[PDB]
Amino acid sequence: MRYPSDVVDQVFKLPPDKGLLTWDNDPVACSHCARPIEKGDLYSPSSVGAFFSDTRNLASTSRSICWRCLILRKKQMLNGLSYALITQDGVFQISKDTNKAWLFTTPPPAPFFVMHSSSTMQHLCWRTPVTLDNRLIKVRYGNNLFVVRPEAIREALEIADRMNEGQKKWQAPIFLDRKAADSGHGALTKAGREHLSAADQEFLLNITPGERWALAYIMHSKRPQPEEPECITSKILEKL
Amino acid sequence: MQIEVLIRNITPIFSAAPGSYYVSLDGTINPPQGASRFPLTRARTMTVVAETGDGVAKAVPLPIVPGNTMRNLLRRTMLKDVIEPALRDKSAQLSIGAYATAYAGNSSGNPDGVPSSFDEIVTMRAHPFLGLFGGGPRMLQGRLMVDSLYPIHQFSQRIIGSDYINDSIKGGITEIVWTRRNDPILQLGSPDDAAVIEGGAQAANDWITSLLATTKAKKGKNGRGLKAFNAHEVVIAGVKWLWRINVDRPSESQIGLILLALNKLANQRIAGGHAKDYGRFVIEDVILDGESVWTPSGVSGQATEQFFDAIAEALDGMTSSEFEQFAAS
Amino acid sequence: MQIEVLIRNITPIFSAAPGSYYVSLDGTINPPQGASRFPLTRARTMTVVAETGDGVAKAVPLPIVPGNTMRNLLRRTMLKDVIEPALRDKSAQLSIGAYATAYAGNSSGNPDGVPSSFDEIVTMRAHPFLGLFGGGPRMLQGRLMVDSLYPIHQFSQRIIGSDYINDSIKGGIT
Amino acid sequence: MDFLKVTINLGSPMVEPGDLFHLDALLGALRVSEVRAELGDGINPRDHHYDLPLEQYRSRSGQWVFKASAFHINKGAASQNWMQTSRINTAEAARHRSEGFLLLRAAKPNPAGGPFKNSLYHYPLVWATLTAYCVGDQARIADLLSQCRQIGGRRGVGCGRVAGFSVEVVPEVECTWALRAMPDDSEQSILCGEYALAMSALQSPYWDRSLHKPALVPTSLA
DNA sequence: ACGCACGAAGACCAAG
Ligand SMILES: [Zn+2]
Repeated sequence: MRYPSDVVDQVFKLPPDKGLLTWDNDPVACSHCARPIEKGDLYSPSSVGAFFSDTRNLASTSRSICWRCLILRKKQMLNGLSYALITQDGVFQISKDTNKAWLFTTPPPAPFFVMHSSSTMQHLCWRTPVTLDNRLIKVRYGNNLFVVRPEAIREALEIADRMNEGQKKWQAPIFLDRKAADSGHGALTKAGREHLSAADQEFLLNITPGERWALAYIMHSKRPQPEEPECITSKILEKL
Repeated sequence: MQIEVLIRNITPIFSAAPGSYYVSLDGTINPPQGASRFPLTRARTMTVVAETGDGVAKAVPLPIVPGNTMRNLLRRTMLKDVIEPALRDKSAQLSIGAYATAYAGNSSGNPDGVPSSFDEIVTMRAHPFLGLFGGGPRMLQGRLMVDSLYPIHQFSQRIIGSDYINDSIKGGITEIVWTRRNDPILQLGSPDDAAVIEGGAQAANDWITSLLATTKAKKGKNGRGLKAFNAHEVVIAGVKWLWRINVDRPSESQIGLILLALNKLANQRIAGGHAKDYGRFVIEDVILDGESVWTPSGVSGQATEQFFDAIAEALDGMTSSEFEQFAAS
Repeated sequence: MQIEVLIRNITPIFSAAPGSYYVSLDGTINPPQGASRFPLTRARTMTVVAETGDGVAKAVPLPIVPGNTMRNLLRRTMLKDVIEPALRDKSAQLSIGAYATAYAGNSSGNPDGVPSSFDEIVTMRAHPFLGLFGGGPRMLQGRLMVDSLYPIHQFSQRIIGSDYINDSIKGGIT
Repeated sequence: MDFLKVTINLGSPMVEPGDLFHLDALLGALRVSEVRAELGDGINPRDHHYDLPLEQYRSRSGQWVFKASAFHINKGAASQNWMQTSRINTAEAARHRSEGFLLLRAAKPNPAGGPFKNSLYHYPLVWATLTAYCVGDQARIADLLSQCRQIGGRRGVGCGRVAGFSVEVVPEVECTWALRAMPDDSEQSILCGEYALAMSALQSPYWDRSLHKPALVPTSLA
């Protein structure tokens, strides 16, 4: 899998819609997934409407949308892929905290896309870049493009465990917000400020925003136990 | 072309910081759970590193007005004072897309993404107003790069510089203003005061009874009454600020529009607190590439005469079709 | 439009500052614990930057009256003396919710969170009273920018300007 | 033709980059700024941003990358989550609709979506000293960086002002230029540390999603 | 005839 639109024909196996124009000009990328639209490929002109708030994330100004993206842009597809992890095998739901911990500590090997909506409904799937290697996971949370490294997540979890192994009252070394919205997101808490060594503080201050967002779900007083998410592509196909 | 605008605030400036913060009656921010807590809306602060008693510089919160707020303030000044009246003089009418692009840079007029030719880019990035603030479906890069409002303070000397050491303040420049809301029904004192109410005394009695029942239920344990006591942090009045505006390659029209907005800028407020008259200020100095162009009657002089003539000519020949083309509608 | 009103207080002005303060019989605020201390409700003060005779600018406390208090004073005057007499002259009865909204901005503590229609906004903001103060369940922007009550003092010269210097009072006014 | 260490000092906090911030990208932006200043805004930006004083590394498959490492971010303070919004004043919009300036038929605004949508977004601000290593001409790189005023994104709102910069010749043993997005078949010997395969551009602009390729990105830098 | 307008709806885990 190479493009976000590749999930349609590879895990949803949906044939293209009808009434679609056929490109008969010089190739140009899809305005959504940057996929080339060569001669003979089925496309459709852009008709996003006045409620499209993702003009900044458009891959190109070609005003053309491939059929895979047209399938992806359906309301049933948007709602189904709000908290979805699309691997080669199928589509899983990472909405639960345990699923997030499993994904960010024991990721699947194959290429996969990670989606997470920050609101009721958002355009995600055609914006998420593919994660080619599980060591450098690219996560699209709403409008933010996050890079999550599972090794850094594990190291931060170990740092917290060493910090709070003895004290009965568990305290978060770093202030984290699940929405990545608080003005104190990523700042060191007091307990971590005078209970962590210089190296651990330096490591905590030098984590990517995506790692802070992930730890905002995985790092708590009682760490969630990782579990495999349930397959969802059947539900999405049935509702489509 | 650097613009240095020195601003002194007549009234406190209140740029609300996001988040839920609490204060006690003594003024302690985020008190321990033992004492009563009242909500607090702190002023916006930027963590800057400052030499606190020489030694090793440490990070301190510096109260500022965000750069986006002042970018939008300049845009609103331009539109309200020199652009919208100019368009009304021609009886110009703006579509929803053009209006959104002009007032917020929104792309809802044509979100599909429109390709801009090089001739079109030259034509539109040279627009007196739309060139400065880019955006829209084209998402052209604007020529304007405004900075935040940094106060002339001991902690901002690494941002502002040492050019304004005479106007610097050493102490903290924030304060907590306490606000209270009263239930008007609890302040009725006679049937004359309750005459204007449709239910008369019965409506007030029912209101007070329901208030008492709700208060007792909440004390023992939905809906919220009118009584409230809260606080919010504002930057004290009189503090001097330095505002820096820059342009990459301005035409005379764009600089003239900037100077017109600066002349008309004091009529607006900074940040929030419109109800309490927060953000009032007076321009004390406008510096155009190292020379002072500010007079008591506003930006004037021979050194800025070409910009004013150019912007006047651009305004006279201003048409809504330019806005429609920029919005790609 | 800018309205500047000059006010002279016949009787002392007392605006309670929230928070516990203590004073001794002599008159020293927050006295040492050795002496006897008595509860004191201080007048509200606003920290302001004042250019004293030394030429440097320093933050000083200034006894003021809050802008919210003055706003409510204006609103209460308007209602009790202009609007309500007209409503009663034409036999117009407000509901309890409309009464509470006119006197406190909102009829409860929970804003609706739903936008208002454009024509409704234009109608309310052109209203003689609701246009000035606004509020309501759909929190509307009023036209009235009302400020605090700053005494004409040496400490308020940087705020209110220097066109009232003849009325300035040098020493403490508290 | 000469190993260099480019150091940037900030006068204002910059926007912490989500992904790698490449030295060649900044140099290309500054070169395009120069070409705009001489010619105008009608230039094709893609015709001039490769004219940089840096030598190129070419892999077996012909994939080439500029010899300029991604900037190192060392934080002098913890990152600050900066909040910004976007809104159209509904009072002014309603007044303009009434007076005929705005041609809108919709009765109410929709803050959840549409032309009058309120939006809430955040980005992080960091105080940092930018250091990167490159192979190229010291004089021309320093001349290009002389015209640079701001570092990072959100430059329109004044984020990342440059207090100063320095270019220094350093021994190769200190660090390498390979801390960047390398081609897929880049030689292992020249890579510094662990490189994770990912999708990224190898040339500026790195934000163009049609130019993205499977590339080796250093894990200790993203 | 065609573009705009207006409401129902559907993803939903969930802490310090
Ligand atoms: Zn596509």
